[PDB]
Amino acid sequence: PPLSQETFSDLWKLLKKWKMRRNQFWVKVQRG
Repeated sequence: PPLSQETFSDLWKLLKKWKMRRNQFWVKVQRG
């Protein structure tokens, strides 16, 4: 749990571009 507002602002927006990887390419970030 963040500080409410602290993130979301850029957090929720972060997934508005990061998700691309945090929902695919990221998978590799684990590689076994």
